[PDB]
Amino acid sequence: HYIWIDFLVQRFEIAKYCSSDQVEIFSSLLQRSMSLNIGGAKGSMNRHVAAIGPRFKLLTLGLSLLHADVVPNATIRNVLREKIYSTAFDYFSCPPKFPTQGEKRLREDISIMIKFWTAMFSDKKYLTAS
Amino acid sequence: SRGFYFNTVLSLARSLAVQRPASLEKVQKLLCMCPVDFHGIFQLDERRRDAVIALGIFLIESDLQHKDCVVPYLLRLLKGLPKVYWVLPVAESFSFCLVTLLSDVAYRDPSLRDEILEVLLQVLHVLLGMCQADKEYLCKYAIPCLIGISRAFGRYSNMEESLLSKLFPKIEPEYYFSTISSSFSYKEFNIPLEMLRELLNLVKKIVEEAVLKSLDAIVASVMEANLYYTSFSDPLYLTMFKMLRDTLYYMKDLPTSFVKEIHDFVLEQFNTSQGELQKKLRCQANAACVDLMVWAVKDEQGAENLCIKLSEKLQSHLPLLICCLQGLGRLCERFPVVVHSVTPSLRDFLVISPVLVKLYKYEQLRDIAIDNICRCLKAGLTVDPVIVEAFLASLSNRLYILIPDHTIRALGHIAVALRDTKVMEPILQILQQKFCSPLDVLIIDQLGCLVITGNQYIYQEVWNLFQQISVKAYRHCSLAVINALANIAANIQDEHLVDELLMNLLELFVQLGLNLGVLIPVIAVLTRRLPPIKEAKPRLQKLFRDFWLYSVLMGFAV
Amino acid sequence: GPLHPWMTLAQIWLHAAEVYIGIGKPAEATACTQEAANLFPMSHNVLYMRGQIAELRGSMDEARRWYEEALAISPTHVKSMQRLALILHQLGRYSLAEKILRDAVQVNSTAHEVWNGLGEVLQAQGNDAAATECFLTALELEASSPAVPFTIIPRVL
Repeated sequence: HYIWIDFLVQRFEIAKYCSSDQVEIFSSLLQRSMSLNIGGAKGSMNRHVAAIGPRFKLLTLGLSLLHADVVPNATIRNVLREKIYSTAFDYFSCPPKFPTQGEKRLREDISIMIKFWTAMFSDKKYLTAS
Repeated sequence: SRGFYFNTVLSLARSLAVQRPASLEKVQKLLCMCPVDFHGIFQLDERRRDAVIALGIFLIESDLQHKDCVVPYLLRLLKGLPKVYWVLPVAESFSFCLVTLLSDVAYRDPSLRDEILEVLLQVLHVLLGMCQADKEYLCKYAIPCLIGISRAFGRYSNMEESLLSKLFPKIEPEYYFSTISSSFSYKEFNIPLEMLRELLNLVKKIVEEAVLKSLDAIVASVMEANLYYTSFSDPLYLTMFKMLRDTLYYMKDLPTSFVKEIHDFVLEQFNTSQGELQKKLRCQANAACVDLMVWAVKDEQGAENLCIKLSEKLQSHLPLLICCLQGLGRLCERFPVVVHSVTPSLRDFLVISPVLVKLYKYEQLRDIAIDNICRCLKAGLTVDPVIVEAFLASLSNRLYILIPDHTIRALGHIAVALRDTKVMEPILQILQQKFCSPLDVLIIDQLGCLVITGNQYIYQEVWNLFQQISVKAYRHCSLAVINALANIAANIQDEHLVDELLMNLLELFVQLGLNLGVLIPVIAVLTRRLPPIKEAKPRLQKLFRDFWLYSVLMGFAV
Repeated sequence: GPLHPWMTLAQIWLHAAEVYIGIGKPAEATACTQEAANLFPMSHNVLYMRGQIAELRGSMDEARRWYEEALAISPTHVKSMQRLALILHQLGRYSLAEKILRDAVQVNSTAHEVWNGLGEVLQAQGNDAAATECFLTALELEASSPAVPFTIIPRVL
């Protein structure tokens, strides 16, 4: 699952300008993987530490799609952002623990986390959702 | 707004017919959806009617595949009709539809003609026994079914698609289900003569008046016992006469005995019925009889007698006189001898019509009369090459002596009718010498239609006349001439004339530069009919350059 | 207190609007649905009826927006997807309509309108035998169709 997201990101970057129908396919794919059920044992996503890479990579891809200014209406963006925040809050509902992987496969996770933090910080784009 | 069930059944029938060959299991399924016979008694509902109509439309498109199975069931259905129990009415419409489908199938395959006509004869015998012989059911359903089946006796169409297919499209049809006795309008089926004789027997029996009185009496008994129809005399009379005209309208190659007995029938009916209303819908029946009787004439003296009898009535009901004009035109076309005799009869009415005067205080009869006049004159010039010269001399004399409007319309129509044919030159001379008052408005309108004829000299003459008129600027004709030019530009089919018109218009526009904003719409209309230009004579380039120079000088592009 | 009376009133108003829309009086239906939307403004039924009245008006652009908006809330709805597929078929595209029909037949397999639309969209593809069998299935399904779904009756011990 760590490479399929990279392929999807490359294809989305390629098809952002030319086509206008693949964006709908990407939106439909991104909508059916997430759910707003932050709670005990229902989130459709694993909450182990060793699976934080693809999760935040997909979240960053969704944020990049939202920032692309492609969806015309002002109603899909609200639902997508609400789902993004709801699935982001889910990871912090478990007792903290420590990573189990080796020295490698850890640096890129920190890089992804920092990049996602910056992308989250860059949302002062609000005030016109109506 | 047929609905869902009917629409989806029709769509399924359409989709299945295109698949050739069609599997038999689907045919069995649709037959199961169709009703079945139970002890010679039949009931019906909307769904079964829709299913059998879908079967009928499927049969035609399927190229008559597996007809040996569906056809016998259709025969059983049509022979079991009189005892059908039921839950404008619907029975007559259903009878119309089924008889139309039957006629289509009969036209498609000649091998079933004999059995089809014999079952027609048997059901006709059954209904004849029904009529002259229990009462509420008879009046409610038997008579409307007879009307429906008679309304679509044998009319067909030698076209690529079926007549019934036009009734139900794949999205006029509602017109037929709202009238009383409306209908539609090479093979000439090998129909036996005894069929014609027994059909004549049917017709002469059913036109009895005592049976009509008895029908009225039983209808009144039904009325007082307590429904769509009120009086069956006029509708049945008109329907039977109309179907009598339609069935024998086109059939040919008949010996003299049948023709003369039919002529005696129609003439005696004319004498009896017509000579009594000289104190409503009977006029249509009389007109149909008149249309049928002219077809049964094979002598010149009889044609002359008919012409005299019609002419004495003309110079004094509207459909009667319309059909009189139609029959006179047809007879003049058939016999070119009486062309000179009937010419004064048609001319006098037009040149002198109090009924039209009262109507004014409307034009269909006028144009029909003009077309019949043109047909008469073309028939006359077919045999005699001097009769048209005599007629034009007479018309010139009449012009010399609000009749000018009719005269100019007649002149325009005869000029249009004689486009192909040492005949156009006298008309050209007459129109040149007839110039000169608001009567000039339609003169150039008639002249515009003459441009389509496609003669270089005529085009030069008319263009020079228009140029002189424009340079002169009868100030009221300024809009008329530009309107005529706009009409002309959309009705030119000669490329040489098109380019010549373009060059002439450009030259006129550049000349007048030494009020000019009304000349561009015609340029746009003419130029939208041509592909983009790449290269041509440098004269065109210079004209375009001068045109754009004047356009930028006047700032029109701004 | 409880939201049940409010939903009963909303259902009454929506039924009245649906009755009105079947006769050709768009203004009255629009007024009724606007009054009904005052209580719950972002339900799916109100969006569906707004799309319906917009389509009946004669504009085929707002209806697509309303149908997509309704689909964005309840992905399991059927009538909205069927209407969107039908309105997209006549436009010319034959790709998204097939996927929508497949999803509709996957979620439910008891609607004859879905089969009719699938056969109609397949009629333009070439496989006429499959269209014929789909029409047969749609017709045989309609023979046992009630006025309202039987699931409305509660099932409680």
